[PDB]
Amino acid sequence: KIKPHGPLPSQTQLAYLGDELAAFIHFGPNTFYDQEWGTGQEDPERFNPSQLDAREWVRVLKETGFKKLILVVKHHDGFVLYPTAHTDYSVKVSPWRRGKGDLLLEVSQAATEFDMDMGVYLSPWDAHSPLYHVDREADYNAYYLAQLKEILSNPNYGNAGKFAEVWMNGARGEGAQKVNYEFEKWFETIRDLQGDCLIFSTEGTSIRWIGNQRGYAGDPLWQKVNPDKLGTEAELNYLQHGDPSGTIFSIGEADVSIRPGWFYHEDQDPKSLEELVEIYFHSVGRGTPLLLNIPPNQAGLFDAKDIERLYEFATYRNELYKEDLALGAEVSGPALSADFACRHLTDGLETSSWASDADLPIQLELDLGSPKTFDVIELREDLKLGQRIAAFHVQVEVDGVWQEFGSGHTVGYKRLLRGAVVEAQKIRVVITESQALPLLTKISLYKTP
Ligand SMILES: CC(=O)N[C@@H]1[C@@H](O[C@@H]2O[C@H](CO)[C@H](O)[C@H](O)[C@H]2O)[C@H](O[C@@H]2O[C@@H](C)[C@@H](O)[C@@H](O)[C@@H]2O)[C@@H](CO)O[C@H]1O
Repeated sequence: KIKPHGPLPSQTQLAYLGDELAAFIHFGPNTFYDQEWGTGQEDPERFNPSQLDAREWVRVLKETGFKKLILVVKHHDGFVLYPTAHTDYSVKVSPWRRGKGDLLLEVSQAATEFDMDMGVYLSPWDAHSPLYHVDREADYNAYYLAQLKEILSNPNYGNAGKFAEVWMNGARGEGAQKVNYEFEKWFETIRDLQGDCLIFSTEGTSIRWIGNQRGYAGDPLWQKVNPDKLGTEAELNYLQHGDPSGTIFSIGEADVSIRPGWFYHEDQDPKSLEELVEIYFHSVGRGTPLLLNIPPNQAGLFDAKDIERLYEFATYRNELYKEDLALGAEVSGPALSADFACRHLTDGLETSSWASDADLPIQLELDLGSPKTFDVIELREDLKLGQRIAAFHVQVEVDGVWQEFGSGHTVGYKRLLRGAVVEAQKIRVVITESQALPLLTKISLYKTP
């Protein structure tokens, strides 16, 4: 047995890492007011997306490879997109669905049918509620907690009543009241109602912000942090890289909009395939999930360009992963024992691993049997035993001469490393630094389409 190193991910963390892709949906008054941030004075009368089709949202997201949908149910403007008992500023007083509308219900039913996991975004900062005030702090917290209970206990909400993520945005406007939140109480309610549901927050929860909105994870990306270094004035670069000494497993989630804004604006176009590809490589390709926001329009529908783009993106990835050129390749180098053989790097088994206790740098050489054309290499650690690798690089033998392909810091759950297209039969993976004896479960090679 190899001894585990560092903090270990929960089962729900590993599942998210394996799922790789989650979708964000920002829809609400701001959609009708053509804005990114609302005041709380938006007229509920304007809110009438009669064409809204949540099943269409879910169907397209499922067909284009998303595994989770995080729904904004109350943005900063404080308008609530389900008929909560706790405020009259909700869809209840709007014309939508003749006043009997429930978006969380509509989405959850669709998500249930498609087995799409569900997350929920409830804004801590609330620009509408008169309870959002330093002298009503207990009252706002009780209002917030009340809605968490409404959302998380109702078997009509979620994917068959289950939520996979709760999102607690840290953003707050310059002018706003300095309300402090009852974090522990919220977290306990979430564990009561939803077990080990993942929680994105500014505190030491299971998910953290990566510290930017471009969908850019750092390299290194340590999926762990010291809770002491979090909070609302966590360093952006600390978020972006995590902590090589971190004491809790933490997913640095890469959130980004397919458009310049989080909400839909008519004058904006979605990002190009090329752009989405770059993002993909710097999120999923750095061992962290991509959370792509797709904002429905005034009609309540995904924009046609956006849908098309989502298909192109799916096609791209499908083509990318179609043939693993390293599958079955012969690998030489040191190995701890037969149970940790080199051959476990290309055996197609995520349950088999290579490992070596030899002195660094450790070199694995792959022989593909014949020259192949590729421009991506994939590596994966066994995070059940902890994240370890701190530095590595990759060399390819071209025309009898070893040349640099690429290099990186962390591997993590899964690392993709692009390089210039090469035709090569032999490949070297050189591990230069590791926090403990390195394990790898997989090395793969692909050609981008
Ligand atoms: C430091 C800061 O507040 N920056 C603003 C963004 O807030 C952060 O958002 C991230 C997620 O990207 C995370 O919640 C942090 O805790 C926040 O501090 C802000 O974006 C906010 O989050 C988006 C996903 C979206 O819902 C947006 O409407 C929300 O305000 C953006 C908004 O343009 O401004 C940043 O300056």
